[PDB]
Amino acid sequence: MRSTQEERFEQRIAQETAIEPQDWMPDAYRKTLIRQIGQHAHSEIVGMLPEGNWITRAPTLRRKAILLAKVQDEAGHGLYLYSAAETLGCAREDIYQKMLDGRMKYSSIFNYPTLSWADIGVIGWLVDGAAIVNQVALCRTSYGPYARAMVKICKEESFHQRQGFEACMALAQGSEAQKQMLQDAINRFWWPALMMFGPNDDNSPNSARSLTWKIKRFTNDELRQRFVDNTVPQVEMLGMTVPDPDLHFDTESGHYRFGEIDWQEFNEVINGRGICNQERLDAKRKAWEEGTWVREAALAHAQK
Amino acid sequence: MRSTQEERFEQRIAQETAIEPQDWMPDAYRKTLIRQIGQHAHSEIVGMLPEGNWITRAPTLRRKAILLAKVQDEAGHGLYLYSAAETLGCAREDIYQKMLDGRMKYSSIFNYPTLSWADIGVIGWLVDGAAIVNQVALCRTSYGPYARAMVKICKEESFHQRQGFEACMALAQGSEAQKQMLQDAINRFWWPALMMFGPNDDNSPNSARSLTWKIKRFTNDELRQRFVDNTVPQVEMLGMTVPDPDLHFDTESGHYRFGEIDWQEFNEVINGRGICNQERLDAKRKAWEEGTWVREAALAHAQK
Amino acid sequence: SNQLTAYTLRLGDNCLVLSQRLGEWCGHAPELEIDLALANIGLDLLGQARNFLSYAAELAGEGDEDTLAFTRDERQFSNLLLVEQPNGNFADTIARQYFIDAWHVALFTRLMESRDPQLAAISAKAIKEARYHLRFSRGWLERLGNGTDVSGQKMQQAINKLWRFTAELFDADEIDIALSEEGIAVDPRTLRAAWEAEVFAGINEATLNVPQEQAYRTGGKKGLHTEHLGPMLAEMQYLQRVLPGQQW
Amino acid sequence: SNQLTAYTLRLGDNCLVLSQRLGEWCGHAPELEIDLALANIGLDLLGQARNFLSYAAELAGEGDEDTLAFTRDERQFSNLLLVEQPNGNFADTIARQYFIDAWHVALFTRLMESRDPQLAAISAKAIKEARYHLRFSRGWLERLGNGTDVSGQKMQQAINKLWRFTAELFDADEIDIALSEEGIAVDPRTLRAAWEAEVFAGINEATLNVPQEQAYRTGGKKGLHTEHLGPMLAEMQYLQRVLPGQQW
Ligand SMILES: C[C@H](O)CC(=O)SCCNC(=O)CCNC(=O)[C@H](O)C(C)(C)COP(=O)(O)OP(=O)(O)OC[C@H]1O[C@@H](n2cnc3c(N)ncnc32)[C@H](O)[C@@H]1OP(=O)(O)O
Ligand SMILES: C[C@H](O)CC(=O)SCCNC(=O)CCNC(=O)[C@H](O)C(C)(C)COP(=O)(O)OP(=O)(O)OC[C@H]1O[C@@H](n2cnc3c(N)ncnc32)[C@H](O)[C@@H]1OP(=O)(O)O
Repeated sequence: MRSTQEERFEQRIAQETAIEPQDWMPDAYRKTLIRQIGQHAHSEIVGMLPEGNWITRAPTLRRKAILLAKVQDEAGHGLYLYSAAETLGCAREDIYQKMLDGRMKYSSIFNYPTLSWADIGVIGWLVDGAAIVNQVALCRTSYGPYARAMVKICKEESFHQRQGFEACMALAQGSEAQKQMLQDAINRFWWPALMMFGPNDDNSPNSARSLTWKIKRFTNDELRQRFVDNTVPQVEMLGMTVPDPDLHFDTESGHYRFGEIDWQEFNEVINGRGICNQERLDAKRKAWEEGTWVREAALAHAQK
Repeated sequence: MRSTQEERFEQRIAQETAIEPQDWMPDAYRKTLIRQIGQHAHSEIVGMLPEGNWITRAPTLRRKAILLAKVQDEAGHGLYLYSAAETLGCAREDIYQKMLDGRMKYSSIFNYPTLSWADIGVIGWLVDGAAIVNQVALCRTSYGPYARAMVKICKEESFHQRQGFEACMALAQGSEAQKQMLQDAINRFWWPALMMFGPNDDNSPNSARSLTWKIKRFTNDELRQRFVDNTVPQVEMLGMTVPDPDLHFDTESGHYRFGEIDWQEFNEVINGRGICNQERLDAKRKAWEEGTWVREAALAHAQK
Repeated sequence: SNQLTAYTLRLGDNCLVLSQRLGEWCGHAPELEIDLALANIGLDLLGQARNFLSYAAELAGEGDEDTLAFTRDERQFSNLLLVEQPNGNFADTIARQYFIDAWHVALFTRLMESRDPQLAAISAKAIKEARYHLRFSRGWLERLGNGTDVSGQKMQQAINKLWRFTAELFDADEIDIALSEEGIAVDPRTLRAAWEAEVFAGINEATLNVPQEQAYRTGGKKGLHTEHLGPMLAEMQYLQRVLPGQQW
Repeated sequence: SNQLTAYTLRLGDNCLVLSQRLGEWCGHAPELEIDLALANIGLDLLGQARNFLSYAAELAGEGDEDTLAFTRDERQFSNLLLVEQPNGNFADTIARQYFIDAWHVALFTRLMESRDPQLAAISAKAIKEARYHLRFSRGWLERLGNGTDVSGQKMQQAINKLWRFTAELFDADEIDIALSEEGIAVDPRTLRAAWEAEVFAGINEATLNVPQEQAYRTGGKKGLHTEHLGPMLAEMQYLQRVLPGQQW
């Protein structure tokens, strides 16, 4: 027998009654959301670095301004997610430190280097496109503060994703060198974007509870399939290709069937052994440590 | 009446008998040479910075290699001059610290910025050309260790000065943009090179004693005149101009007569208020301070 | 027209170059809130640069903001020496920002009374942003100067290190004077009182000292820069230099 | 020929990029003697780069060392990830130099037995220089590692920070293997024993620890670089990009 608290909770979830910070919740529900919302907020922060890498090198003042606005928004979104996570009883300073220590994760996609300007448009288009599918799906997540933060975030992000696509369209319609730049960026970011959705439904330890508690509204595989179906026509609009010999339309199912993800790479990356993991965390650790005297100054000034 | 020590010294100087570290010398002679040789050695060190500024940006691998060899030689020359200065009873570490503190000088010319690649060829050609006239004139300076260090230095430098001229010849024979680059570098470095020779013979407090003691073998003005007579034909070989409306050949005297130097600027520069003075000393102070743990490591290792 | 073009370009270059420096901070700030703030300031300044540069191109009858930003070399750039200084530590960045925002406030306040309509309009937009910037930079001057012993020392040093470049803020050349006599430009010499009233008070409030060194460094406006600008331009312009004449 | 060209280019790129990093130290060293030493090493490595790149151009039938150095982008550069790492503090620079010189010694020793005469000849020159470099870098490893507490810590950290990039020193691809089976190239996997014999002993002698992290970073040879290379190339290539096709 469930307790009455436990039973009432399951009934709230079934009737789509949003959970609020003052409501009883299973301790495992509280903790999985501190985990997921906290790592969502970590991802906003780390994601500033591969894009920031190109702010000073962007080829036009227009593209530079668009990119600065995007990165400024990412920072704001990190703040919204930390606020939401804090309603669950955690402290931002504490979970941020766990991120610095590699005790909490951030999105796998941010461990990949920006090796060309096309990578920036591709991040704006494919990477932000994948985050949008995942994040719109979370606008009906069961925890209210999280759902409402997703609404606000999604309203802002989809504009930037459109600007990313337009930057890619400029390359797609430009010189042969620009077209090759775009293709090469796609070749390097396509599979990493697919991995943003998470492991297969067979290999997803959090899915059972997250699905039951309506934290997760669609499976990792479902969201990834929708992303592929939505994005393949955009690749075609650019006159570009997908680095997947097994991608094909299956009229039987009405879906694009696509090839197997490299799960060995996925597991290397999420565990700190991807291309830029060390650099990303070094950079944030350096910013934290070197900024210490500044934070201590602000605190000491406030008190006076 | 001079003392017998004083009289014997004057007789040694008159007969061109080189003074050696164990010989008696007037205390004012010892000190003016610690001053001049020490600041000569300081100049080698500081002069690495405007040229070093372009090592990573040089337009060809050949020009980059030539420039690295030059800068490596400058370092070696600094070492020779510190050794020579130390024979007079001073300590390198001590006079280097006075340089860091702005208590000793280094050549005015090194306070000017390298704003283009042409500046590098112009430093190789005009600046090194001026140092060569001055330094060859010092191969017969009265103090032996100094004279012998000048011989060694001059043998090495004149090769690099020839390479500087050849880099300028490439620009002079190249595209219109390259020619304009060269002219602009000349316009900015011509007068500063003239100032390397020192103040006018009327405004030179050290000249009286230096000339009498055969430290200085030619007056500042004499050396500067020779430099102008020798260099003007080289400017013509490049098809370039001199930024001096008053420069003209005077058949009466057999010399090029040239315009008035800006002595107000000269005095600003030698007193720390030129274009790059602060940057040059900041850079050497930073290298000294940040290198401290390295020097302390070497000392502690030697002792074990 | 040549004078007006050069004057407009100077103001654009000041904002462009300072925007570049701020962009380097992205992801490296002491707090997420500061990262947000610096990206915001850099974005405003970039917007101002686009406005001034666009007008400069229109005045010249050729090119655009991108030809101006990406195809000029360091000897053609006309920004103040102050805005090309390295970021350094956070106090070095705050000092540079405060000196510039105080100047922008003084300048744009008066430039919105320009007898050139486009310059007046550009300035009327920029002053609103400059006011925000000044609150931020002055706020941080006070927090650092009057924070800890450590932060107080770093802030003093930051101020001392940058002081010599403030001379150029009130340097007037024939372009400045000629345009000012036509009621088009502000004569920078007449900005000193207002800038000093702001900056002297701010430093005092922060419990710091006004440097006694007489400021002496100029040349940025004439394309005579420190050794910092060339490397900034190499980074900024690389792609455009590699793949010229394209759309992005 | 395509394989031989790419192999030669890798060796050239390793030296070119490391030479660039050393050039940044000029005038900034802890001692005048060190400034001298780093300029010397950077000059040797640049000489080696010119040799390898020249041969690469000759093999390809077009261009020269300058077209190769200044007109390729970061995705075409094939240097090891190790040589593009930032200078950092003096220990970071010593660690990177020591790992590379130990590898160069092992490699050039065997590459002077290449069945390709030009590669053998280039290697016979380079090995003499690499031996000098190794004495210098190993000497400084010992002085720092076995110096003070402070220097010992910095040297350990420098070693730890760079370790993950050592995997690429013994990474073999189809170019390596195919050319090695023809007796032209050295199979990098067979360099491990010699490199480890040198480096393990050197670290031990310096009173330091061999990092326990399993090295895992590769990709430089395939044009898949860290975010450090792009900015290095912007600086290196700027003038050539601005004024292409000229003589200097
Ligand atoms: C700033 C960016 O725009 C942020 C984005 O929107 S990126 C798009 C994906 N969305 C997010 O990252 C934010 C919201 N999070 C989620 O939807 C989910 O956490 C998720 C789909 C990423 C993973 O599902 P979840 O049920 O939490 O984990 P599960 O499927 O069991 O995966 C197993 C482990 O791998 C982690 N993981 C899965 N995919 C990952 C990825 N792409 N990167 C890093 N870690 C990942 C999980 O968090 C989990 O580890 P943990 O228990 O230590 O947290
Ligand atoms: C590394 C470079 O290649 C070095 C060079 O060779 S540059 C070419 C000039 N040569 C040198 O600097 C090295 C040898 N020195 C000299 O020949 C002389 O010191 C000199 C010709 C520079 C000056 O003459 P000297 O009799 O010493 O001084 P004097 O003519 O009275 O000048 C008055 C003051 O200005 C200094 N001065 C003169 N010219 C200077 C210059 N171009 N830069 C900096 N200081 C200068 C003098 O040293 C002196 O100050 P001090 O008493 O504090 O040292």
